[PDB]
Amino acid sequence: QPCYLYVIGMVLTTPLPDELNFRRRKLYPPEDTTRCFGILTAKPIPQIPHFPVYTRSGEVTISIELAASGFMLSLQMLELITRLHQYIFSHILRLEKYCVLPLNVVNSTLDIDFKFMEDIEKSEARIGIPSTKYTKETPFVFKLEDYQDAVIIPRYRNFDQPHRFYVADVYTDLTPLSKFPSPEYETFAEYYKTKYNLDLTNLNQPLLDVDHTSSRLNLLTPRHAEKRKAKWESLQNKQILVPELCAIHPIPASLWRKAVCLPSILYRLHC
RNA sequence: UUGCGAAUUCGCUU
RNA sequence: UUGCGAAUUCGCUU
Repeated sequence: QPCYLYVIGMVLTTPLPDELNFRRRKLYPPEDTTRCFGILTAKPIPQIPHFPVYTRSGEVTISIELAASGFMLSLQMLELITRLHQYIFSHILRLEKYCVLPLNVVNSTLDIDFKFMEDIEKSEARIGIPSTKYTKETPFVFKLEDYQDAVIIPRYRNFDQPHRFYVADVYTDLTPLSKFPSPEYETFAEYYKTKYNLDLTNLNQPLLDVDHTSSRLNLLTPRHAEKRKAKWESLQNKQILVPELCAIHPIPASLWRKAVCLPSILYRLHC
């Protein structure tokens, strides 16, 4: 059966304006990273007009364009594409339900990203918290570049259902020896040692700012006892995390952002 | 424009 | 050997 390959093109046509940026976030135009999502089908998709999704960075125009058609794909790659499609909806978006898949340029030409897919399948941070053994002779090593476009997960808690945070900022002027925001602890180091019996091998690493990854499923409209949830969500966002204590997720942050738009788009397309 | 957990008071059936 | 709904007080993050 011949295939049709469609790109879910994405542009931030209207950036979030000041009076709407209450949380004072950075703006993230999806068109600043080449990797993105597309749709694979056994039957073509009728020409649908441009429609908006409303994101934290503002108004993103969605566009479904045909990449290729009438081609064949090996059963092997189809099994790969399908496994990925399932991965994004159950493990990445945590939902319950032809094929959605990542695309990326080859060197202007956009194509199915099989390498990136095999990477995800090979990651030991694809599903849960991985086991990493830092000692004095093999201390945690900080690579600033690995934290430029990342989603992270605390290795030390929430084993059942791990949290995922966007790295919002890297604070080069802080260390695990920096003063703790709460008085009962002098330092982050002491805090993680006192509370979680955690020891650090690297006392010179910058600390990380974080932003929660969760969002509502429907973004077709702008976001413009519940008090207890607001206080909690606020402290969640104000958390400062130690890089050594977190695992980096194989899905980069700029693609994680595009992925949370997907239910809004599939739902729109099929209605 | 996003949480689970524990108490407590109360509405809803014939 | 089986419920949903509304208030309220509180614990859990850094």
